[PDB]
Amino acid sequence: TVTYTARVAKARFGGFSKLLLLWRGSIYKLLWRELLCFLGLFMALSAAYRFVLTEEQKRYFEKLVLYCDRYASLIPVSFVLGFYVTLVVHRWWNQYLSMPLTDALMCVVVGTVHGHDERGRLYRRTLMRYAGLSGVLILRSVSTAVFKRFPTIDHVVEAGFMTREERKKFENLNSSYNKYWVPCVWFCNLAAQARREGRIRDNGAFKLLLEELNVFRSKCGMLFHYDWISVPLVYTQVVTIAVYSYFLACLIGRQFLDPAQGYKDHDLDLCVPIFTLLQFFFYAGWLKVAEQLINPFGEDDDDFETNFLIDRCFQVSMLAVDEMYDDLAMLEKDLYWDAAEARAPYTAATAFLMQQPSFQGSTFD
Amino acid sequence: TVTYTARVAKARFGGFSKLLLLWRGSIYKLLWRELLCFLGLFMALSAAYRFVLTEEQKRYFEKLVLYCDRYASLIPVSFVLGFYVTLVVHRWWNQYLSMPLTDALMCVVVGTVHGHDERGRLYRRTLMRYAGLSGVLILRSVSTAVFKRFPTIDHVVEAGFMTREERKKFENLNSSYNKYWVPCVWFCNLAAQARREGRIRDNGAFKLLLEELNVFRSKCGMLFHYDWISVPLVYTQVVTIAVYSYFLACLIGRQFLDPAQGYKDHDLDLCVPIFTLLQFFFYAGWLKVAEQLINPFGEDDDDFETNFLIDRCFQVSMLAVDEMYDDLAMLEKDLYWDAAEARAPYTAATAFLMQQPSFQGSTFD
Amino acid sequence: TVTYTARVAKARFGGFSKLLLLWRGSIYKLLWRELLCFLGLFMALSAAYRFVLTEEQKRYFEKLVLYCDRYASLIPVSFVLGFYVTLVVHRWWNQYLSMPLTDALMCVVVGTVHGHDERGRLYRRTLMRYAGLSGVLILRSVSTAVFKRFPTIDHVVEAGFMTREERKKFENLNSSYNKYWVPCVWFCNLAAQARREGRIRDNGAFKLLLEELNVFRSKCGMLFHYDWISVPLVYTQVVTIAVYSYFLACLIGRQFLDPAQGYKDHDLDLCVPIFTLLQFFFYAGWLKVAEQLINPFGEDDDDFETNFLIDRCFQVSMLAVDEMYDDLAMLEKDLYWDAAEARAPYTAATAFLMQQPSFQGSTFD
Amino acid sequence: TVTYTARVAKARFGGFSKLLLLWRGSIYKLLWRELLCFLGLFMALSAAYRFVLTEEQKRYFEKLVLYCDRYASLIPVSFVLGFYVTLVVHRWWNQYLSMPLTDALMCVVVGTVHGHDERGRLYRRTLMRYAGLSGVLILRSVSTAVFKRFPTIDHVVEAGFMTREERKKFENLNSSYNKYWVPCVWFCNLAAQARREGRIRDNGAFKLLLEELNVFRSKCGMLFHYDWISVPLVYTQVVTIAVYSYFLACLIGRQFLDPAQGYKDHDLDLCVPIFTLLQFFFYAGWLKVAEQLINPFGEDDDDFETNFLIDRCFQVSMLAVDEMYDDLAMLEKDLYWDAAEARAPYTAATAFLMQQPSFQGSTFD
Amino acid sequence: TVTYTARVAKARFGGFSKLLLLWRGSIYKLLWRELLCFLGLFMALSAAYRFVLTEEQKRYFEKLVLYCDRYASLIPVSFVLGFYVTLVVHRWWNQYLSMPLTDALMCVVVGTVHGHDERGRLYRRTLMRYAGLSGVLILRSVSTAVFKRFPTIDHVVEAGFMTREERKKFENLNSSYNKYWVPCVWFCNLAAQARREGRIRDNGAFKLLLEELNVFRSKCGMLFHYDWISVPLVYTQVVTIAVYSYFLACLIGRQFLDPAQGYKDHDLDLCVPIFTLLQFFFYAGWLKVAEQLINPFGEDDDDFETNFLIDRCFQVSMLAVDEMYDDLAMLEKDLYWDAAEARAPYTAATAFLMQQPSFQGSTFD
Ligand SMILES: [Cl-]
Repeated sequence: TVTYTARVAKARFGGFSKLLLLWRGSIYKLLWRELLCFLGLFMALSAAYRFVLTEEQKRYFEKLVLYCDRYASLIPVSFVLGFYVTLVVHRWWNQYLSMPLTDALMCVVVGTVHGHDERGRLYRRTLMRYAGLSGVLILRSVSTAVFKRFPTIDHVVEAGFMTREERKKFENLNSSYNKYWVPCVWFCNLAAQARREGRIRDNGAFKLLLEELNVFRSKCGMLFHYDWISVPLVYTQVVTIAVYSYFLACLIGRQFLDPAQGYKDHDLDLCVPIFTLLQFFFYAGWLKVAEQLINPFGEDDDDFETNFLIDRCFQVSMLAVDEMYDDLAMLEKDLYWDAAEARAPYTAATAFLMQQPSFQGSTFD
Repeated sequence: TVTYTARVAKARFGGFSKLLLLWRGSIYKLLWRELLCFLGLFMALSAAYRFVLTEEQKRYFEKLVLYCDRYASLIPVSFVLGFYVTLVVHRWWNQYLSMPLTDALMCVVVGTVHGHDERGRLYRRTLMRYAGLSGVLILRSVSTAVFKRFPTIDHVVEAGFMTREERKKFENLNSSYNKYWVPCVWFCNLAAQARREGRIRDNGAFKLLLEELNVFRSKCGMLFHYDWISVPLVYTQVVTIAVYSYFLACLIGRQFLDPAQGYKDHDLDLCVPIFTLLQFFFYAGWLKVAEQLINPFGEDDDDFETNFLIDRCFQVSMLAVDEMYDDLAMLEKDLYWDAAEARAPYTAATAFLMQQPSFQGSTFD
Repeated sequence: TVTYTARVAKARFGGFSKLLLLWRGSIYKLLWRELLCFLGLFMALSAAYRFVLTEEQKRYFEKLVLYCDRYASLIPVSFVLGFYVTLVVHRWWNQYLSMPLTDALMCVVVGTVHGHDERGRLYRRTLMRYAGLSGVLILRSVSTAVFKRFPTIDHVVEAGFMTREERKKFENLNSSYNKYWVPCVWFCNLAAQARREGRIRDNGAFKLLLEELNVFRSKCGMLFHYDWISVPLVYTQVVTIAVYSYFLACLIGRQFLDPAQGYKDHDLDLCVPIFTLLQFFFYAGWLKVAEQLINPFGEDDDDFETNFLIDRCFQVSMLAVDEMYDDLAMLEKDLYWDAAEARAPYTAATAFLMQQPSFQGSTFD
Repeated sequence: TVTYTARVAKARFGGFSKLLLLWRGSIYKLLWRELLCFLGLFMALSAAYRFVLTEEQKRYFEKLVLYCDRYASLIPVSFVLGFYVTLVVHRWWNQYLSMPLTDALMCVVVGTVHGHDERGRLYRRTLMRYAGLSGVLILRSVSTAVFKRFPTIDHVVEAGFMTREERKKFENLNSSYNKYWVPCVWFCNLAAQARREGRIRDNGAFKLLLEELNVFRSKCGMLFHYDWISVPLVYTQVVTIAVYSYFLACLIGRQFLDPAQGYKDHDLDLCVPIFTLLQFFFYAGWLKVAEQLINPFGEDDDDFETNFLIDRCFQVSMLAVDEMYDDLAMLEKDLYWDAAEARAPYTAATAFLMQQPSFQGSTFD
Repeated sequence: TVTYTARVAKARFGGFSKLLLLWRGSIYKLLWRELLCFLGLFMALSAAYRFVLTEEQKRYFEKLVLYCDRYASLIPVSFVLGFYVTLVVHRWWNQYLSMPLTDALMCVVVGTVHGHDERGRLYRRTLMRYAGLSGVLILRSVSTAVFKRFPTIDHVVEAGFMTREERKKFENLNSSYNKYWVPCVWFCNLAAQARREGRIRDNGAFKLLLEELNVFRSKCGMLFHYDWISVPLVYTQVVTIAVYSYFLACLIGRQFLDPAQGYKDHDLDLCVPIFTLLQFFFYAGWLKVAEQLINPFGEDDDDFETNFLIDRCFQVSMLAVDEMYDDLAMLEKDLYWDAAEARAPYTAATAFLMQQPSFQGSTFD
C-alpha cells in the first residue's frame, strides 16, 4: 500500500500536481516500458516515411494516415474504461474488507472465556490462534505474498500457527478441497468444551462467540469467492481490445505528414507526438488502474500488506487475551466527575480556530 | 468458471495483452461465428459493387453508403451498453453470492447438537443433509448443469440426497409450487426434536440454528427470485436493437468506394475493413459480455461450477459434523506462550521486502 | 413476468437476436402505436413538401430542415435516459424484494409453536394467516391486480383471509390511515398469548417470532414507501421532454429534400426514414423501459405475479405449519454414513464434462 | 409529495406524455421565471441587433455570435449533471428512509409490556410517546414544515408530546447540543423500570426493546447527519457554473443573424429560439431536479409530508398499544382448515387473466 | 463543515445561483491561485505573439495553435472526472458514518448497568469514558485537527480522557502497532466485572453491551482502513494528468490569432479568454471537488468538525449515564389518554396548508 493520505490533507495550490512528482506506486512505473514501445514504433514509422519510402509509396502512406485518424474514436472507450474500472475498484475495496481480522473475536474472547489459571490462558490463546490459523490458511491460497512466506504447511507449523499434533489431525483429514475452514470447526469445539466446563459462564456468551466466528469465517469464505471468480475474461478482453485498437489508429493516424503536400490538418511537424503521448498516458494509464487492482494480493508496492496484517493480528490478539485479561486499573473518579459540563481543553493551534457556532439544526436561525 | 487470477498477480509489460492470447472462456469463442457472418456480408456487398452492378447503379450505391455512414452513431450505444452491462454484472455477482453454502450451518451444528453415540451422529448428519437437499432442489430448478445431473427426483434419491422414505413423504405433499423449501421445514422439526430430547443443551443454541437456517433458505429463495425475474425483456431488446442497427450502418456505411470517383473520405481501399472489424469486436463483444452473464448456471466454460460446489458442500459438511465432532488435539502451550511479542518469521523471499515502516496513522510523521 | 431465462442459458450464434422475434412482453407491443404516429407525421410532412407547397415555400421548408437537423443532439439524451432508467430499475428490483413473503415466518412457527391437539394447529395456522392477511392488505393498496381481486374488505372475508368476527374488530378500529399493520399487532398478541400458555416453550423462541415478524412488517412498510414516493415528477418530465424534443428535430430534420437542389448531405431519397425509425426504436424504446417498470404491480405481461404469490404463500404456509408439523421420517443412516468421502454420482451428460481440476486457490500452480 | 403512481400503472400510448400536462409538482412551476428571464434577455439582445446597433457594430456582433456558438459544449455538462443528480437522488431516498417511524417499536411494546390495569396502559403509552417525542424533536430541527408547527418547546408541551413536568426535567438538563436524544434515554429508563417491576416478563423481551429503540434512535441520528452534512458546496457551485455558463454561450451563440450576410448555418430566422428554449427546459430543468431534492423537508408540493407522518405515527402507536393490547378475536377454524389446498377465489376481472402456467424453474420445459 | 442546508430549503428563482455568491467553503477559494496562474500564462503567451515574435515566428506560432486546439478533447475527461469524483464522494460519505459515536453505547449503559451508589456511577462513567478514549485515539491518528489538539498521550491524560494510572498500563503494553483498540479491551473487562458483581442484572443485558461495543470498535477500525488505504495513487495521477494536459491544449489552442491572417474560426479577439476561463472553473473546479474530499479530517472550512463531535460525545454520554440514570418524571396520563383519536394541533402557518387528502394507497381512487 502506497499511502499518500498525509500529502493531501490540505487542498493547496499544488494540490494534486505534487503527486505527479511521486515515483513509488505511480503510473510512470507501470507505463514507461509500454510508453517507449509506443514511441519507438512511432519513430520507426516516421523515419520510414522520411527516408526509405519512395514518392509513390509516400502518397499511399498519406491516405492510410487520414484513414486511421478518422477511426481514432477516443469518446467510446472512455465509457468502457470507466464502467469496467469502477467494477474493478468495487471488487478491490470489497477484497480489502474481507481481510481476516480478529479484533471482534478477541473482544468477545477476553470478556467471556474465564480463568486466571494455566487452563484459562490456554483456552483463550488457542481460541485466538485457531482464528489466526484459518487466516493464514486463506491468505496463503489467495496471496502470493503470504504464500511465499508459507510455501508449505511445515512453514505454518514452524511459524507456530499450527502445532505438530494439530498437523497430524490436519493432514489425516480426508478432503480434496481447500481446508482453511478446518480451524473454524476446531474453534467451535473448543468453545463448546469451555461452555461445558464452565469457563464460559453463560449461554448468551456462548452464542456470541459462535456469532462472531461465523462473521470471521464468512470473511475468509469471501476471499475465496473473489480469488475463484475474477472479473469475467470476456469483459477484460473487450476492454483491452478497445484500448489497444485505439492506439493502432494513433500509431498511424497521428504521423507527421510532408508539409509540401498541403494536407488539411496535416501541415505541422513537432517530430514528437506530444499530445498523443499524453493521451497514451491517459488511456493506457486508465487501463493500468484496473490491471493493478485486479489482483491486489501480490508483492507490488500499492498491494495490500497482508503479511504485516497477519503479524499485527497475532500480536494484538495474544496481548488482548493473555496480558490484558482482567488487568484493569482501579475505578477512579474522573476529572469531570463533579462538573456540570465535561469540557476538555484545546491547544493554542486549535483554540483560535474552533470558536465557531454550534450546529443545532437548520431550522434555528 | 475460467480463473485467470494467477495470470495478473503482477502488473508487468504484457499486463492485459497476454489475456488476448487466451481461448477458453474468451471473446473469440463467443464472436467468431458472427464475425465471419459480418465479414461475409461485407465481402459480398463489396464484390457486387465491383462486378455485377452497372455504372448507373454504382452511383446510386455510392450515395447510399454516405447516407448510412452519417447514422453510424457509435457514441450513444456506448451508454446503453455500459449501463445495461453494469446491470447484468450486478445481478450476476449477486446470483453467485446466493449459492446455497452450508459452512455457516455446519459450524453451528457441530457446536450445538451433541452426542458421540449413534443417535448423536445421525442428528447432525441428517441436519446437514437436509440443508444440502434443499440446495440440490433449488439448483436443479435454476441450473441446467445441475438439472442434467438430477433430471428426476429418483436421481436425487439415488444420489443419497433423499431417502426412499423421505421421498414418500415428499411426493405425497399436496402442492403445485416448487417444493425446495420442504427440507427446511424438515430441518426445523429435527432441531425442535433435539432441543426437546436435550441433544441441544441450550435455548440460545436452538435459536442460533433457526437463525442460520433462515439465512440459508433466503439464499435459496434469492436464487428463485433471479431465475423468475430476469433482466426485463424490453431493455434486452432495446440494447440488442441499437447494437445491430449500428452494424447495419457499418455494413453499408464502411464500403470501399471507387477511388476514380473522388469522394471525400472515401478514396482509400484496404479490401478488408480492419477498423470496422475491430469496432465489431468492441460492440458485439461488449454485448456478448451480457449474453454470457445473463444465465450463469449453464454448462459453458465461464459459468459457475454448481455441481462441484454441491460435492464440496456435502463432503465438508459430513466431515465437519461426523469425523470432526469433539475431536480436538490436546491443549498445548503455543510457541509464543512465554514471549513478549509473538512474531512469526519470514522466508528469504519475504524478509528482504518487508522491512518497511509500520503504519501508525497519517498524523504521525 | 415474462420469463426468458431458459432462452439465454447458452450464448450461441442467435444469442440476443432471437429475443427480437418475441412478442409478449416486448418493445414492439409497447411502441407500435407511437411508431405509426411518428411515421404518419413524417409521411404527411413529406407529402406536403412534394405536392401542396409552392416553389417559394419549399425553399423556406428546406432551410427549416437543416436548422432542426443541427439540434438533433442524440448524445446528451443518452445520459439523462441511462441515469434515469438505472434509477427506475433500482427501485423496481427493490420493489420486488419487499414482496411480503412468509417463508421465514413459517419456519419459525413450525419450530416454536407446539402442540398436536386442536389448539396447537389453530395457534400455528392463525399466526400464518395473520401474516398473509397483512400481505393481502398491503398488496390491495399498491397493486391494481390484487385490488381488482379484493375490491372490498368483504372480498377479503369471502377469501377467508379475514373472519367475520375479525372484520368487526377491524372496522371498529378508529383510524383514518391505512390499517394493513393491524394483523401484525394481532400477530404479536397471539404470540404473547402462546408464550404465556406455554405453547412457545422458550423465551428465545418468543424473541425469534417477534424478530421475524418485524422483518415481514418492514417489507410491507417498504411497499407503502415506494407506492407513496415514486420517481420525482420533475425528473420524469425532464426526461420525457428531452426525448420528445429530440424527435421533433428528427420529424423535420430528417425530411428527404429535393435532389435537384444540390443540398449538402440532403441529396438521397429512401422515401422511408429507415435509420430514423430505428433510432426511434432506440430512444422511445429506452424510455419505455422506464414507463413499464415505474409501476410494476399492474396487469400487464411483464408485471410481477402478485396474485400467484399470494396463493403460493397461503398454500405453502398452511402446509408447512399444519401437515408438516412434527411429521418427520425416521432417522436412518445415510448412503455415505460408512464412507470416507461422500461422493454422489454424475449422469452421462455430466460425467464427461466435469473431470476438471479442483480449484485450491490461485497460489497453487 | 406529488403522487402520480396511479397515472402510470399501465404503459399505454400516452405513457409519459400525459405527465407533461401536470402542473402541481412539475418542472414548469420550477422553471417559468428563469424561462422568461432567459427569453427576455434573448429578445432584448436580438432587438438591439435589429434597430439600435450600426452596420459596423453588427459585423462585430456577428463574429461574437459565432465565437460563443463554438463553446456551447452541451455534451460535457450532461455528465456533471447526471453524476451530481444521481448523488442528490441517492441522499434524498436515504433521507426518506431515516424518517422516525414507530411501527417496529409498537409491535414490540404491545407484545412485551404487560398489564390491563391503569399502570399497564401508562407504561405502554408513555413508551410510545417517548419515541414520538424524539421524532418531533428531530423533525423540528431538520424540517421547516415541522418547525413552523412547533416553533417552541411550549408548542410541543401544548401538542401533548411533552408533559409540563417532563419539560422541567428537559430544560434543566445542562447541554449546549441538540437534545433530541433525551427521550430515548427516558425510554431506556422506563423499560428498565418495567423489567424490574415484572411488567416485562422476560429478559429476552427486554433486550428486544433496547434493540429496536437504538434502531429508532439511529434513524433520528441519521437525519441529523444529512441536515449537517449536505452535498458539498464546491460540487454544487461547480455544477451550477457549468449550466449557467452553457446558457451564456446560448444567449449569444444562438442569436438570429441577418440573412443578407450569407453566414454558414446562420441564414434562417425563427424570431423565437424554439430548440434553445427546449434545451433550456432540459438543462435548467435537469439541474432543478437537484435543487428540489437537496432539501426535501420544506413546504413545497413534492416535499415529504413530515407533519402527516407525525400524526399517523402518534395515532397508530396509541391505538396499537392501548385499544389493541390483548384484544384478540376468538381462535376459530379457518375456511381452509379441512382443505387439501387452501385456494382463495378470483374475481371475474382476474379469473380470465390468471390461468397462466405456474413457474417451477427455468429447467423444467 | 460548511452548512448551506437552510439556504436551499425552497426552490425559488435564485435557486442555486445564490450559492455562487458564497465565499467560505467555495470553489473560488480553492481555485483563484491556479486561475491567475492560468491567465498569467495566457497573457504572457499572447503578449509574446504581439510584440516579441517576428513575422516568421508568428506564422509558426499560428500552426501550433491550430494543432493544440484539435487535441482539446473536453468530452473524454468528463468521464474520468465523474467516475473518479463519484468514487471519492462515496469514500467520503462513508468516512463520515464511521465517526466514533457513543449514542448507541450510552443508551445500553444507562439501561443495564445499575446502582445509585458511588460504585454504580463509576461503572457507568468509566464505561462511557473508555469508548470515548478509543475515539480520541483513533481520531488523533487520522485527523490532523484532532492531532493538533492531542499531540501527545500526556495531552490525552491532561484532557482527562486517560488517567495517569491507565497511562502506566497503556504505555507498558508491548506492541508496535497503533493501540486505539486498547480501551475496547478495557471496556470488555469492565463489563465482565459488573456482570460478575451483579451490577448488570442479566445475561442478555451483558450480550447487548458486547454487541454494541464491537459496532463501535468496527467504526474505529473502519477509520483506520480509510486512512491507510486511500484512493489508489495511479488513478489519482491518471485523472490529474488528463485535466492538466487538457489545459495545456487550451493554453496554446485558445490563443487569439492575428485577424489580418484570415484563419478559420480564429478571426475574433476578446483579449481575455472568457469561455476558456469558465471551462477552467469547470474542469479544475470539478477536480478540486475530489482534492477537498480526499482527506476530510483536516482544518479547512468544509472538513468534518471532529473536535466538536468529541466534546458533544463526552458531554452527552456523561449526562445520559450520570444525571439521567433513573431520573424519570412520574407516570402521568397523557393529554389523549381518554381520546378516540390522538390529534395534535397545527399552527396558523401550517393549518391552511395541510388540509390535503390522506394517502391510502394508489389503488383507492
Ligand atoms: Cl439474541
